[PDB]
Amino acid sequence: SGRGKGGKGL
Amino acid sequence: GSSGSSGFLILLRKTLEQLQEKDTGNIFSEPVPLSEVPDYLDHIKKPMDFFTMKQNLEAYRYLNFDDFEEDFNLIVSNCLKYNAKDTIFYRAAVRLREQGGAVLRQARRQAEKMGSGPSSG
Repeated sequence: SGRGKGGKGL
Repeated sequence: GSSGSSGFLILLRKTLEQLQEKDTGNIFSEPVPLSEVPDYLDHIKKPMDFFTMKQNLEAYRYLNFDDFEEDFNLIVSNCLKYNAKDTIFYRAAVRLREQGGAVLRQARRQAEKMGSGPSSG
């Protein structure tokens, strides 16, 4: 989950 | 509001209004909403936007075209530093980097023609 605009990857 | 106390300063007013026609999503036209990104200031060292560009220009902060060009590059880069490689917002910053990259070239030459010095390269 997550697609930019929240500081999260990997 | 009012400004443009020199012929160089008047270029920047009309040029900033040309960069505003390179953002058709209004993604950079306004500041990033911290109410949905509270960590923006912990990841971005120098945050900027088109309203801050305008306010700095109306406050006589830009006396050379280099700074007016470099703060536009900063706004582009601050998107690329806080996004994923597949979003609308990422590609909207790539669009500014190309399309408004020409706007800064065509508008710099209106200062260089009266700043004098050497030519060619």
